[PDB]
Amino acid sequence: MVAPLSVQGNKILANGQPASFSGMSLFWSNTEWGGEKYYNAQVVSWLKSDWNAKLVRAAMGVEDEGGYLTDPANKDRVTQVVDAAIANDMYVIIDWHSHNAHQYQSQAIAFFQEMARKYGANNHVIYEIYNEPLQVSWSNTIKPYAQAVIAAIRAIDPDNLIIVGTPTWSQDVDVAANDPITGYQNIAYTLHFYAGTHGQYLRDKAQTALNRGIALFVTEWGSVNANGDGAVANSETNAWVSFMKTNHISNANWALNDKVEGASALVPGASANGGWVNSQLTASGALAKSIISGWPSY
Repeated sequence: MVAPLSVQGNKILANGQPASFSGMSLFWSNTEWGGEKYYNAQVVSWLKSDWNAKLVRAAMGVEDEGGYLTDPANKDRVTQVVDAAIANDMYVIIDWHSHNAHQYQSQAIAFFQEMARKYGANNHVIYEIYNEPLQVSWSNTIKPYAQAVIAAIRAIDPDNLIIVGTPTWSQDVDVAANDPITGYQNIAYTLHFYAGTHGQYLRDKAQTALNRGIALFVTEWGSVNANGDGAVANSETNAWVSFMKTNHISNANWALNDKVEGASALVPGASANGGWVNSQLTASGALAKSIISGWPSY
């Protein structure tokens, strides 16, 4: 049984102590976007057995073409991954993979209510309600949306973590920390980085947020450039890894996918059902597996 997770100040706790978990993000769930083939039980069990992953993220597209708003089959793919995470005793992040979620509050509420009713009794579930807000106000745009969605989840699932996206593609955790979400337990805040583009400047905003007493979760990170492509930046990735290990920050690498781009963990044609030998991982994938499998035990 995975531990129920909670927040106290800047820490996510398991069994009364800071704990952190490392794994992979799936790519966009969207129909015809390629990554959908990896949303299955075999992939989830392989990530556990071969990568020693403790976490998987289901990245459910929303207003993007082929996403949940126009194609509900996206949610069936999410369900497959959630069921498989629970069966494999892995945490699972249910991600509303939107850039504009404040426009779709009632849809988000209805979706997270269903997810909470069905899955809320499990320790495994982590709700991520707003992937990557753009250059929009924390106080006036994101936080009202978050308050409403959190109220709806908490009425059903009083405990399990809810992770809230932050301004500028989930960079401005320092801004969120000056106006945190109150009145509900076990709320944390999203930080996203790509080590080819982001370094100490972004680490400093993260440190500021931590010092101001909010907890961070890296629901998405890449070893490559911020556009999802380019060379693996080994040195800067190791810097980010140390930062996350020091501060007990959970992390999901982008992405378990076979598209030709730097962020893909897999070569094109890597099997939809797992079993990948090392020579079928990309430089990004091999580094991701190394970080995940070497993540602290707790």
